[PDB]
Amino acid sequence: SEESRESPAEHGYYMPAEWDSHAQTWIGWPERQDNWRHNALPAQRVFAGVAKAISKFEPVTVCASPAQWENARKQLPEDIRVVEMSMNDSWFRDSGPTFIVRKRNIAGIDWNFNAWGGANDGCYNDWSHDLLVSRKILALERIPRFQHSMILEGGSIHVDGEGTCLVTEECLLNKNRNPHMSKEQIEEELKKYLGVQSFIWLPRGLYGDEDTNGHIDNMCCFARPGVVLLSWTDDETDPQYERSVEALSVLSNSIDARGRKIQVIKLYIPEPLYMTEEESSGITQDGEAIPRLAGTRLAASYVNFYIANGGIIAPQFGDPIRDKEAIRVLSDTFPHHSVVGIENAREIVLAGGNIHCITQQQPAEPT
Ligand SMILES: [Cl-]
Ligand SMILES: [Cl-]
Ligand SMILES: [Cl-]
Ligand SMILES: [Mg+2]
Ligand code: NA
Ligand code: NA
Ligand code: NA
Repeated sequence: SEESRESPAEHGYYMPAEWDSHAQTWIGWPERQDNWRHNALPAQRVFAGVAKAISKFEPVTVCASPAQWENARKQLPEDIRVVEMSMNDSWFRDSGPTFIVRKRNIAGIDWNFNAWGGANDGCYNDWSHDLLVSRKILALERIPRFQHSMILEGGSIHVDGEGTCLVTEECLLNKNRNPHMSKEQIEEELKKYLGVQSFIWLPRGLYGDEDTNGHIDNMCCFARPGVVLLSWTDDETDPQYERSVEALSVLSNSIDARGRKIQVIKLYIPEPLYMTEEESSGITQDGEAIPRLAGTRLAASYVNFYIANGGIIAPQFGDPIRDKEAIRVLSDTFPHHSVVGIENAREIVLAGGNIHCITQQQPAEPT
């Protein structure tokens, strides 16, 4: 697939910050038995709970496969729209479109996609349906579409809506993504497509986040211009510690696109979590996806929350201090939003991501 003849930036578009006004949220529906234990049922109920929480703030559409449409329609309240859509898995932060707006005044970017690392390093062996998800979503809404040839997922990029793009090297410079492109070329395309002017490159993402090779959205995100929330631990024996300290070092020497120094709020990860034998035993091995093994360190961070209209939808991992700390810190950081916790978010992390990874915001169209 080739590139649109003109970029978003050439038409005045840019990607707004996640905390700007939404028209709705898009979410996919999990099903594949070699990624979601017990026929996906525990995860489906958590997805449904996330969708329902977001629906209290703004409209939601859930997309479910032909096989699943009736199941999703039963499991979701009636004010959530459910539409039929083929997909190889349910991570719409990554396979869905990255919306852009201008002051038609909304468009969507359809990045190329390879299941987070392709034939030799990706999470499953067929992403043919996933390749059409963005086209189908934008067609459903009648929103124009820019197409890129470069591989990218929405979970790998974060913006402040003021010209800054926060990314990780571990992901976007990985040879499993766009090995034909340099760092500078990748920057130029993101300027052209996101409407950004400058970058903050963290070297690495969250420890344990092998699915995505260190997506930024599981490591660090903006809370508002000039302020980030960073996954943190004080425990020097956790391999997360050296990643967090290194990110802190970079951020505390970083300037945003408008010349601000970055202030960092630490958001402590839960006490380390590991997949149980009982969890792993509910997952099939059909030779189509990466294995899910007992003992794996879960890539769990409260940074993988989602911002909706007046709501923050945050994971809860069962940790008897870090869950409530995360709710408090987020409540203080977003004092005009209601902070909602989602219990059993572990069910999503077992499969490689969390709340932010299963959502994709559709901005309100400026008038
Ligand atoms: Cl209800
Ligand atoms: Cl400011
Ligand atoms: Cl694993
Ligand atoms: Mg795409
Ligand atoms: Na892991
Ligand atoms: Na990967
Ligand atoms: Na063990």
